[PDB]
Amino acid sequence: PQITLWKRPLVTIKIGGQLKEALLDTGADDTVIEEMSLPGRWKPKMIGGIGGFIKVRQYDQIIIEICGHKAIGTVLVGPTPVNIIGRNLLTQIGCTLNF
Amino acid sequence: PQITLWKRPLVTIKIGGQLKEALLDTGADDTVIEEMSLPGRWKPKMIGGIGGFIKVRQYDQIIIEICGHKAIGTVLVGPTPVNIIGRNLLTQIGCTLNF
Ligand SMILES: CC(C)[C@H]1Cc2cc(F)ccc2S(=O)(=O)N(C[C@@H](O)[C@H](Cc2ccccc2)NC(=O)NC(C)(C)C)C1
Ligand SMILES: [Cl-]
Ligand SMILES: [Cl-]
Ligand SMILES: [Cl-]
Repeated sequence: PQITLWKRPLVTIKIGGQLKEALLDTGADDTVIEEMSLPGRWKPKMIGGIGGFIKVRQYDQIIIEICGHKAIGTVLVGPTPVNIIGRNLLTQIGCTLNF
Repeated sequence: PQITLWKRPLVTIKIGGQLKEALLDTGADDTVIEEMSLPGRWKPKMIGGIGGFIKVRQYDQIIIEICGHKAIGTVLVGPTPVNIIGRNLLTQIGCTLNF
């Protein structure tokens, strides 16, 4: 698909047996999701955005589905104001910027 | 161009006759640049991101070139960690997400 940028590029994702709305964010290095349970081991991490840093839990090797496209990667879980799909997963679905 | 996301989508921009590096950011509604001098009057604005908010100065109708593509629009100036080209200008240069 081709997604325009007149409004926020929000998509439905499937993660940890849940459906969530998330933002396709080329400015995010990492994928960051609001509080939820994920299986497996995790370690703490600090990530910095515009307003400073937040503490998140880092889960590795998590399968996500974005627009029928399956991918696997690290997912950070914490107090993000919006669920964000970052470059670590955008690359896996073959997402590019075009102009 | 077609830009992949294996690395940050950093491009050269020109604003006020000066070259700067900035991130093409589909997750940013607005364009935010680090402290610099711009002409005219400014209006107040708050930008909320991960970690909280920053207060910025809103300048309207500013000439800005992005990777050689000319745009004229709103530029926010403030204590952002990185120069960000948001959707307001990505639409002016005809940028889309594709997969
Ligand atoms: C709608 C919200 C999502 C957006 C809110 C937002 C809205 C705007 F109008 C302008 C900027 C921003 S932002 O910069 O706060 N940001 C865009 C993101 O792409 C940032 C850009 C960035 C990169 C590096 C340092 C500072 C900012 N990345 C970002 O937040 N990355 C992590 C991994 C922390 C999620 C989130
Ligand atoms: Cl990853
Ligand atoms: Cl590729
Ligand atoms: Cl604008």
